[PDB]
Amino acid sequence: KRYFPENLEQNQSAARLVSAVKARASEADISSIHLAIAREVSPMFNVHE
Amino acid sequence: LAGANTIIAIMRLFTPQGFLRTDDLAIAANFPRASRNPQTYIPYTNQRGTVTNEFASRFRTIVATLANVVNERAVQDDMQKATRSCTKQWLRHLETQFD
Amino acid sequence: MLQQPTGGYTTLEQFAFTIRNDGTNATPTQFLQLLSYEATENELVKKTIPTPETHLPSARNVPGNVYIEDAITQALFGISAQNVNAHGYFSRLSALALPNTSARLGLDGVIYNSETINIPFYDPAAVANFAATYAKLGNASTPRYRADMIDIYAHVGLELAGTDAERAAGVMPVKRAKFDSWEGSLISLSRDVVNWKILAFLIDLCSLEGEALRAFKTRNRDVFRMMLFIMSTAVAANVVNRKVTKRVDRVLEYIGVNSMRTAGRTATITYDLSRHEFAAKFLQLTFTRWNA
Amino acid sequence: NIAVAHTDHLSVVYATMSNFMLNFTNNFSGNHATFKPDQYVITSPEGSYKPIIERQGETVDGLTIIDTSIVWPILCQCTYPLVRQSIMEEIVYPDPSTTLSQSLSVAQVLSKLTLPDAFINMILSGGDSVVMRTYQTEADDDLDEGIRMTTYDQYLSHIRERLHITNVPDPIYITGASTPDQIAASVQATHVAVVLYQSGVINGPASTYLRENEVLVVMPDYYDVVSRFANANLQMNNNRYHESVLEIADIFDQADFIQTSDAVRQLRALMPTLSTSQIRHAIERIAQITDVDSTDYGKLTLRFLGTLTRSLKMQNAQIRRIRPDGTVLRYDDQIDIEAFRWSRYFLDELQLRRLSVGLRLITNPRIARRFNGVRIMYLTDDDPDPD
Amino acid sequence: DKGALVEADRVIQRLIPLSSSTYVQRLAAIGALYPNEFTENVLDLSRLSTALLQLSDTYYQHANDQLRRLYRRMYNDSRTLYMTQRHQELLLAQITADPNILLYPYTYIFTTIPTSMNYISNTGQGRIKHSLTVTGATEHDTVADIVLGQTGEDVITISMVE
Repeated sequence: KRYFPENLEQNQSAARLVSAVKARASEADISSIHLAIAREVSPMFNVHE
Repeated sequence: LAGANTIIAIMRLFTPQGFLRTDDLAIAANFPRASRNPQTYIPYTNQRGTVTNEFASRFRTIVATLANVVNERAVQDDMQKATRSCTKQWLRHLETQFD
Repeated sequence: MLQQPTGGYTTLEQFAFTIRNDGTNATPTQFLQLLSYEATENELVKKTIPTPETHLPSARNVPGNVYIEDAITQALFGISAQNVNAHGYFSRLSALALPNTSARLGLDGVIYNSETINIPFYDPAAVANFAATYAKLGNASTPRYRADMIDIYAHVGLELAGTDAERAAGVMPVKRAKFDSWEGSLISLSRDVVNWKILAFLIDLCSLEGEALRAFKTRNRDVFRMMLFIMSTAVAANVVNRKVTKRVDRVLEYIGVNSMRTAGRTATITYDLSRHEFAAKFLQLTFTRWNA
Repeated sequence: NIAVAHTDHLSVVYATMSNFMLNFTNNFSGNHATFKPDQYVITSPEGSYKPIIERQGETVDGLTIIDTSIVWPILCQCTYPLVRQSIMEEIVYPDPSTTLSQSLSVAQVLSKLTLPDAFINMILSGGDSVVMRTYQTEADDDLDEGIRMTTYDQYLSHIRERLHITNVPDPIYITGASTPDQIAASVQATHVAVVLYQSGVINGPASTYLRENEVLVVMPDYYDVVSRFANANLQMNNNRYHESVLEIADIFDQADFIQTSDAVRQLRALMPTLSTSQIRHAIERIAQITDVDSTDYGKLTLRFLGTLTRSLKMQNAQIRRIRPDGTVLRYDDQIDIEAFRWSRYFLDELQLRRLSVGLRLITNPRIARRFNGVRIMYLTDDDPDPD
Repeated sequence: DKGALVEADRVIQRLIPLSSSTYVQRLAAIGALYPNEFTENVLDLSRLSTALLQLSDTYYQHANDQLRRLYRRMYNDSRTLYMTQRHQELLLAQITADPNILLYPYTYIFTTIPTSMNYISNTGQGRIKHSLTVTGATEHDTVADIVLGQTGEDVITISMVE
């Protein structure tokens, strides 16, 4: 993962921001990504939420 | 809008950066297509420049706006002041990663 | 000894001053023809130049044959001269200043301590006339004798950019110079000028009198202006290029203004503060001789 | 007791240490009420700026954490040479050469450190570019001829920061009341053929000027472009244009800022399309080539400096003060030092002077020995000649 | 200008900004133009800088284009000491008297004292009570409506009867 600049992850005053980015940074999964890209073109029948 | 300009200007950060391709190959194949003028919005064009890449540059202006906005964010807590600073660094970092 | 003609030494084809340009050895006047100007709101009023100090610096006891022409030319237009006041060898000119001195000034621009075989030299009376003033380049460093390095540049601009009307008036808008330009035009110009035998032009400036001198000032005004141009690029606050329909116009801004800049740039030769003092002194002496 | 050893003996050490080569920044004016350190950044037009000074959380092996308790041992359990009670220990005056030699070692290691990246960035400095429609305004216009123009967003994204660096007044807006002379004035004032459209419609002579001088108009949008002009020819049309790339080198030509020698130009023409990762790989390769072992203290400073990640985007990078408010200021004679006015691509003056002659080598015809294109033809080889 | 004898130490009491920020250059430029009318009213000396900066902000805001360009020249050559011809005449007098005297060299004499109205300046307390005249030099062919922003009662009250 390359979410943070070097040192900023281990910086003590950054911990709120780092906790936040960790709260949003889902682990990469080929199925989820391939789907995320593929779905951009695929027809949608049930409205997405 | 007359007085929501920071809001509108941030909303422009959402404007899509690609183009509306016509589905010429599929119209040629007589593939099924419910629209009478088939089209799909491709997310981004390829880099016609030799070095500059329009997409990374747009994200540069986006992170520029967002860092200016994080910086213009007043807070009470000391820790909120701290993260207000650290987020600007993280923004700048995402900018390079996106490039 | 080379005799001095009824004109100056400059009348000899051996001493002709030319800058390379568009594949040929162009005369300075036909470079200055390329020059065009942009007036700005700022104005330049020339004040009277203070008279040069009476006092001639002593030459020290120097055994060698000091290379005074290379020293002066590199001090003014040199691409990488520095600390020009440190060695203090310009004072050596004073050795020439005396009546019946045993020293001679070579056409090479070397000051020999005695006459030597197979080395041609300027007529000693004329050289005494030249040394009698220009040895004062020797005191460019010494605090009691320093030239102004701001106001004098007004005169530079006036003698460069100035129209005959602006010149008679003694005031001109602070003009911004420009010319159609080849790559590195200013450096190559500065190096064409560094090879100039300026001692010839100065000797004729200091020794010629009356009608011959006035004819000299008219004949050599463009050469003078060329040196002034190189110096003005040395002091110019900035030197940009401008794209213009498959052409590039070099632009220096501004003429007549000394920015006193010391940090170097690739565009032009740069003056260490010592070079600023030296150039100011040189301009004082030279403009003083040029207006009489 | 210790007051003498401070006022009379530490004060000198603070003064000589004040003079050392590496203590380059000012530290404190001594007035707590209004002190603020000057804050330079390495700004880039093509990236976010890097402050020299920030709370980066690199504590430097714990150095940046301050134990005030150090006053207790200092006052109350440490002897000083100046306070004997009286042995009269002789004072030590350290050899300058040690601290001098480590200072110098750090310096040379630093220049040689920057060098490979700084070279490539100079080669590609003209390579940043803006997309540009060229609408044609004549019956027989070539695809290049016409009225050059670019979207305002491209202009902010590239041209503007470079104007701020070149320190020229911002280009005029053109309200359609504009004379060609006003435009000529702005162009010669900002040394760049760029003007910002504000309100229509631009008149005939102004159009002939923008076309003939190839001045680049900057539109807010392309929403109805021809309505923004006044074509007496009725030649101009919203569908009639040619989009194309405009290298920054084809706009700017400031000497130490944007390398633009025709040599470097054609050398770029030889290059493949590049990513920032490609450029980074090139820089790493030149680094891999030119690596040379340093003096041992220089190897120590290199090891202590940490991994050379170099996340910084250095395309046309400068050194500018930022306001505490965070805006990056234009260079100011009267405040900023002359050395910061141009990076000079971060090279030594001699590397520039040599670079010149090298550009002269590269474009020598005798070297140009990569040949382009072949003719297949069925012929006898009677009396062969390469030519 | 009133011709009275002056025992002051120097003819030009204004500072020359040898090196300064923008605000100083503009303060000096507007300062050398002598816009202010003579005023015996006590000033609030404390707010002075702000006042003068506002004056630059007004002088540049409403001067004819040549005056405007003159202030811009002044703002660019800040190291110059601009001065009226009479001032320089006084300097030539004191140099003629005491040749050894040093004087700041980089001056620009005014061949013309600029033609502009003097600005009123009373920074002391007291509301003005203008006695407006029905007609004047200006001809307003068509003026935009002026909307007076509403007043607090803290700044002014309006009782039913005096």
